[PDB]
Amino acid sequence: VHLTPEEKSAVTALWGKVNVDEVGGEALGRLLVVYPWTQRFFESFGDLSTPDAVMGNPKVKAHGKKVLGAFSDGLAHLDNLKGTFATLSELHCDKLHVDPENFRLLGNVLVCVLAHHFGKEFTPPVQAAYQKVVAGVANALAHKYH
Amino acid sequence: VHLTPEEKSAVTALWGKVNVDEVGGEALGRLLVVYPWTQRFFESFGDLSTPDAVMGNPKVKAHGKKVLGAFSDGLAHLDNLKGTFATLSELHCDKLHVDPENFRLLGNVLVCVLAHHFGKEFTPPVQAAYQKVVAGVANALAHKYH
Amino acid sequence: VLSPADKTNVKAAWGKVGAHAGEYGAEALERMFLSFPTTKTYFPHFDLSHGSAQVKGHGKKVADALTNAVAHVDDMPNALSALSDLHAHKLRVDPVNFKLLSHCLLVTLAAHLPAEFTPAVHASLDKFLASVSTVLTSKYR
Amino acid sequence: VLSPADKTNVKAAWGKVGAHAGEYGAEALERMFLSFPTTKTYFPHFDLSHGSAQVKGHGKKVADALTNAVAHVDDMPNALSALSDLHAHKLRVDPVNFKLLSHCLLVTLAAHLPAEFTPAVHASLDKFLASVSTVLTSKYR
Ligand code: HEM
Ligand code: HEM
Repeated sequence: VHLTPEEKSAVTALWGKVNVDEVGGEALGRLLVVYPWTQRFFESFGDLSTPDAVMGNPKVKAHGKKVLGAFSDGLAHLDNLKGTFATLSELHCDKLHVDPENFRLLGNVLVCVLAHHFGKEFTPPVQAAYQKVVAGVANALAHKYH
Repeated sequence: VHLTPEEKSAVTALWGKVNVDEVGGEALGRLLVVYPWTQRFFESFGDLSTPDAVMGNPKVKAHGKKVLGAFSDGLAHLDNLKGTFATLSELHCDKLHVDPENFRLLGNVLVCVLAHHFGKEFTPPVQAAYQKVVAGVANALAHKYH
Repeated sequence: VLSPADKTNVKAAWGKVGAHAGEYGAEALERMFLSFPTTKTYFPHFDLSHGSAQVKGHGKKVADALTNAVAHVDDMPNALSALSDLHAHKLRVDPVNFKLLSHCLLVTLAAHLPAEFTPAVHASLDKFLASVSTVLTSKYR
Repeated sequence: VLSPADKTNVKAAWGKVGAHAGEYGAEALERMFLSFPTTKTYFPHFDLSHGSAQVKGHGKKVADALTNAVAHVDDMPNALSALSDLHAHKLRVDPVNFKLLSHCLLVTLAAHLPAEFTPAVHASLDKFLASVSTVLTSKYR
């Protein structure tokens, strides 16, 4: 994945500082608030009717963690994302029927959550690398759709 | 790009019946006609205000064929679109400053023109293959942007 | 922005589709599922095998809605308000999918109306399909 | 459609942006050029080096246009008229490019407004921006 080692290095160093528990929750959370058509996929999650119902929804908070776990596990394999995510793409396609276009929203929402937590430390170049990472994760999650 | 041999095959057969002079002009011309902003880059071509002017402009028809010739070259290196279009990419990016989003449009008008030419002979299945090529091409002309 | 000449072309083009609109909506549905398999995510409850009763039947509903649009082009947003509430609040389809359906429609039209599919017609239909799309994607948020 | 809460969310967010808006706009441009070089094609004349004064200044004009639109949230299409011709007629800027800049305004604002960048405001700011981009892209043909 066209990620210079310098890019690759920034990504990693930032990610070590990440509270995966919390970030996953926020990201999945904002995704459901900002692009509320993405709530249809999670009706088993209980109340989603207000910003707070969501951000605070435990099932949301739990699922967010699962998601970020899958994410970290891609940062440990930048060089074979398609494979790392092959089972997970397939699932989202065949069982969940999610439009791959939503993986990009999540990705950009992820990036805004990183920017929110880290501040000036989330510099344009670090963002830039992060955009390469989320796009690859996303491409890799759409890869097995058929 | 990952193209089934039946697809690699569906594509070529049809390609071989393509009238390069006729289809090159119609694509290039419909692009300018249907997505007018594109004209900006070709304004050294002459009169391009009205359809008839665009479709009858010999500088269009000629470039049209040049464009299709490069397409023809990619149909023969399908497994290596990047290396072929590497110089064409630099050019389009360093000299001409064309936003790669315009490549999709050309790719698609191109599919539109073929469908227009071959009629029923341009079946849904044939189309899917060309859709894949045309995308490969676009991605390939966009790879060396920086 | 549908210009009177667009309108004029959209009327002139469709009216040739005429009693084939239904057959053509289906082909376009077929082409889309085959070229852009991710649009299939919206039709899991359908059989999407080559020529299936659902696709055929759903093809007629799309084509028919388009006809409603041509006839009511001068006032599309009010004419579609229903459809629009269906594709945005309850179904909620990503705008991007419309671009793909519209493109395949043109391939279909392009493929069956050889004399009618001129550069200007091409052009107008594209602004037309784009306009329908926008109307259908307006009330999401 | 921007709503009252939206409207209010945006006035309070941009209000905090206050004087640092030109700065935030140039940071936005930097994030864009760096994270999405295709956009660079529209500025073959700028000097785009980190810290460039051609950027910093352009940055400000964007910020201002945004403040203006903020200030006419209820009549955005007519307030931004001038800029919609520019972008859609003299410049002709593909609309994806706006999604991209939009995204970088949010990241930029998120990085400078911890207390303010709540889920509901994030949703409001995104709507606003989609709104502006929609005006600025409205006259494309
Ligand atoms: C992927 C499809 C396209 C291909 C394969 C392609 C290929 C080419 C080729 C082969 C050349 C000529 C190189 C030479 O003469 O040595 C060229 C030149 C050029 N291309 Fe593209 N092109 C594509 C799409 C576009 C797009 C859509 C535009 C802008 C709308 C564009 C803008 C230009 C311009 C302005 C020139 C210079 C022509 C001249 O004035 O001499 N290309 N392109
Ligand atoms: C040209 C734009 C489109 C038009 C005019 C259109 C029209 C329609 C119509 C007339 C219906 C049937 C609703 C009724 O009972 O009246 C429908 C349903 C539906 N549309 Fe669209 N449609 C368009 C694009 C799309 C696209 C792009 C998608 C997603 C790729 C989509 C997905 C669906 C789905 C999943 C249904 C439900 C059908 C069923 O469950 O039986 N539509 N649309």
